[PDB]
Parts: sequence; structure tokens; C-alpha cells
Amino acid sequence: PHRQPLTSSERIDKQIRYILDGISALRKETNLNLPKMAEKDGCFQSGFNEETCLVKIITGLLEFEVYLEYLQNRFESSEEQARAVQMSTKVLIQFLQKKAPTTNASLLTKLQAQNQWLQDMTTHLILRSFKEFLQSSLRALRQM
Amino acid sequence: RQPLTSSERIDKQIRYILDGISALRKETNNLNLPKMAEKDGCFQSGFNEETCLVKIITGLLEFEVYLEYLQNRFESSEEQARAVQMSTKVLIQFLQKKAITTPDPTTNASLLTKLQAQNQWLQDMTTHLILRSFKEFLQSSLRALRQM
DNA sequence: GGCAGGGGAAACACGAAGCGGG
DNA sequence: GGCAGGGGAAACACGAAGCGGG
Ligand code: NA
Ligand code: NA
Repeated sequence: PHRQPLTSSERIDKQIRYILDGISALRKETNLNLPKMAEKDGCFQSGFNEETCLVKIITGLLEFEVYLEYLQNRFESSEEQARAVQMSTKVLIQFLQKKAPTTNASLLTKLQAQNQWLQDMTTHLILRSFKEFLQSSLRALRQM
Repeated sequence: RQPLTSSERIDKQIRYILDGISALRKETNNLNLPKMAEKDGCFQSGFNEETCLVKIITGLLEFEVYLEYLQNRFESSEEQARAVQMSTKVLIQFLQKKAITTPDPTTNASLLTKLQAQNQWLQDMTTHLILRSFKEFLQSSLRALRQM
């Protein structure tokens, strides 16, 4: 019998690492107001805040789900992987909730009716803003 | 592993799907579901490879929107529904190479969005009869192909 | 649950190597 | 492509036993 039973932080930490790896295996296999961390949210060392930041992470991740749904009908060569980023994020959003809709429908169909040049631009910068957001989340969480 | 013919891939592709349905169906009237009839030509008499073949494709194209409806009907088996759905996508392609009637890409949604507005018993019934038809349909397709 | 939680892991100027059905 | 194609198989009245990443 082999697996060490983990605490909340370890579990959450491992999950983000799981997601960052996945995303990167989509970065290799490849108007916009995407969530970027701010100092007022209290996730950086300057003006740090364990309460305010956790709210920004859960709020943020939740706002990324639609843009993750977007990425699904975008990777016709890496389908299951792009799904595994979608579900792992959901999974992540549930680990961060222990510790503590048609606007989407419309803005999906806007992104999804742009030309390929625009759609691959959207893809590119979604993935990079997801990476930004996760890395700095892993960092903040490596404290509280 | 050893290699197989195009016909012996189709036969396995169906068998694979039929076992992924038996698994689904274990956990979980006014509709219009694809149903083999004498007119199709998939039976020992009144038989015809061409028409039978066409209807096997056609009927499987018709089923797709209903399998998409299945995804949410197995929240506690999301991948089993998905395998079944995408393993059917493949089957169609295989069949299409061995070769049509494709329903509108805008009428299938009105049905899908409506189905989802039924109370939880009608969904339960709708689910049990999607599987039943689809199984019987694939049961007949297999037998027919094991002849032509 | 169970064999067990909720189908399946140090070096480059700091940005490739290497543990599981119903 | 490669190691190969296009991420991963008898016995009950006819309806359980048990094979591989980029
Ligand atoms: Na398990
Ligand atoms: Na389980």
C-alpha cells in the first residue's frame, strides 16, 4: 500500500502544479479583460492579506471557466488534455472552497465567431493569463 | 497487437460501444428515435447492402444529438457517457469510408434545449429509451454488417 | 469503502530528468 | 512516424469470465 495522505495545502499545491503542467502541455501544443492579480487583492508580499487574496483566487478561477470552455472547441488535436485542464480547475475551485451565466453564453459566441487569427490570439493570451494567475496563486497559497 | 480489416474494425467498434452502453444503462413515448424497419433493408429478406448501409449511417447521425443529451444524464459517470459518444463519432467515420442524410445543425438544438426543460421523471424515461433504441439499433447494425 | 479521497512527482542570469474495477 | 492506425476481446431455454509519449 503506497500513497502518503496529504493536508489541504499540500493537496491544493499539488493541484496547481498539476494545472500549470497541463497548461504548459497546451502552450507547447499550439477586447480581452482577463483576471490579472493586483496589489489591492493582497496576493503579493507588498500589502499581503490571507483573507482578501483567497477571495480573489476563487472569484478569479471562477471567471476563467468560460475561457476554459472556450479552449475546448479550439484544440482539435489535444482534446482530452484541454478537458483535463477544465476539470482540474473545477476540482481546484472545490479545494479552495473548503478552506473558506448567459453573459458567458453571449461572450462565448463573440469569441467563437472571430477569425482564426483573432481566435488564436485569444487562446494564446488566455493560456498566458491563466499561467500568470496560477503561478502567483501557488505563491500566495504557499503562505495562506 | 495484430492488424484487422476495415470490416473487422467496424464489427469491433460496434461491440465496444455496446459494452459502454450496458455499463451506462445499469446506473440509470413522444420522441422520434431512429428505428430499423423492413424498408431499411437490413433483414434477411427485403435485404439490400446499399440502403441498409445508408440507414445505419443516417440513424447513427440522428442519434448524436441524443447522446449529447446523455452527457449530463450521467454526472456520476461523465467519462463513460463521453466514451460512448465519441466512440460513436468514430464508428460513423469508419462507416462513411465504407460508403448522405444529415439533419439541420440548427433544429437539433431546439430539441436539446427543450428535452432539458422536462421534470426529472421524464428525463429518466427519456434516458432509458435513448439507450434502449440505440442498443437495439446497434444490435441490428452489427447483425446486418455480419452479412453486408 | 475498499488496499484509499472525494477515473486515476535542481539547474538555466529568477524563467529536462523522471508510479494503481465496480 | 515510429515499435503500429488514424489517447489507447461459451453458455444461459436466443438474452460471466476476463491487456501498451511527444
Ligand atoms: Na477508487
Ligand atoms: Na469510487
